[PDB]
Formats: sequence, structure tokens, C-alpha cells
Amino acid sequence: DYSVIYNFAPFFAFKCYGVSPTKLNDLCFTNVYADSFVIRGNEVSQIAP
Amino acid sequence: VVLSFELLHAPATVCGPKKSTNLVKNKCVNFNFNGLTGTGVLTESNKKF
Amino acid sequence: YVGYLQPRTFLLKYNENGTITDAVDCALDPLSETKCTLKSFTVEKGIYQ
Amino acid sequence: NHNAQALNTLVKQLSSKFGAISSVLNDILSRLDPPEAEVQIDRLITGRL
Ligand SMILES: *[C@@H]1O[C@H](CO)[C@@H](O)[C@H](O)[C@H]1NC(C)=O
Repeated sequence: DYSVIYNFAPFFAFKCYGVSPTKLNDLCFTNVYADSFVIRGNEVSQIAP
Repeated sequence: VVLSFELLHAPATVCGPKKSTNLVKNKCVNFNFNGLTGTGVLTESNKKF
Repeated sequence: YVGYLQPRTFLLKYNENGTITDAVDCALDPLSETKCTLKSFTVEKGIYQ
Repeated sequence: NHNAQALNTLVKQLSSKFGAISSVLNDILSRLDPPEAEVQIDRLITGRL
């Protein structure tokens, strides 16, 4: 359920690279992996393929 | 918070809102079986899984 | 007994009831590599690249 | 034999990604937005043509 995710604060950067920001709830995933960290503002652009 | 998934055949895991429907047989129907999407007729199978 | 696995290509033969009955290791010997190329466990007379 | 081989190849190419995210159109359509779905479908269409 992504209702709480979308109900959290507005996001500076929300990019989905492979799936659709909106269709993430009709698809069944396999392993899911969550990685949480704090970085500077300009270093967000470095976290991309 | 980087989310990492692997949508390959969607075997089993995060499966999102899951409204289900009673199984039907011998009818050309659309099926979404655990993330596996297709259309076809469904018969009782003698294959030994 | 202890042995160590390695990255190998195998040709697996599934029987009627769904179980593996035989396999061929492609890198063991030239005949096995011919079997892998033809995707058959029997190789007829001739020269095979 | 020749005819069979030809047809077999024509089926195996349906399992080729051709640089797309997946070789199944339903997976692409159920997991990406129409703009990027267009690019993936274009690669698949070029390969299969
Ligand atoms: C596969 O299973 C069937 C079912 O009883 C059996 O009769 C047959 O012998 C099995 N295959 C082999 C190679 O033994």
C-alpha cells in the first residue's frame, strides 16, 4: 500500500527507473530492497544509473 | 530511500492491493495469476508438479 | 565427500513425468560440446563445427 | 527439417529482448507509462519485423 508513501511530504526527487510511479501497485514484485541514507542536496543527482 | 525490486514473472512477494476472483475453467478468460498476466482457457492438468 | 562448483553449461533431459534423467557437461570433452551444439544426446556420423 | 528449423527460430526470436526491458508486451504495458512503453515496443517491433 503506497497511500502513506504518497501522503508523506512532497518529494524533491521522485524518479522511477523501470516501473511507473503510478502502476507500482498493480504489479507483483519479487524480492524488494529498501536502502535509506542521508546525502547532500547536490549529491542526489549522483544517485542514478 | 531507494527501493530496489526485480519484476521477473512476479513469483511471490509484495503483491499490492489484491482483489481476487473465483476461478473459472473451460472459458477463454483473462488471468492475472500472482503477477503472471495472460489470456486463455484453463483446464485441470495431469502434469505432476 | 566435498567438491567445489564452477560456472558450467549443462544440457538437461527431462523425461515424460517431469524429472531430470540425464545431463551433459558442455566443457568436459569434444563429444559433449557437439551434443550441446546439436541439442541432442545422440550424435550421428559426420563432422560438426 | 529445414522448414521446422525455420519456424523454431521464428518462435525463439519472440523470447529475445532486442534491447527492450522484457520480451513480453503485457509486462511492458503493465509496468511502464505509455511514453517509455512506446520506446520499448518500438525496439521489440523492429526486432520482430
Ligand atoms: C515417469 O513416471 C511414470 C509414472 O508412473 C513412470 O511410469 C515412468 O517409469 C517414469 N519415467 C521413468 C524414466 O522411469
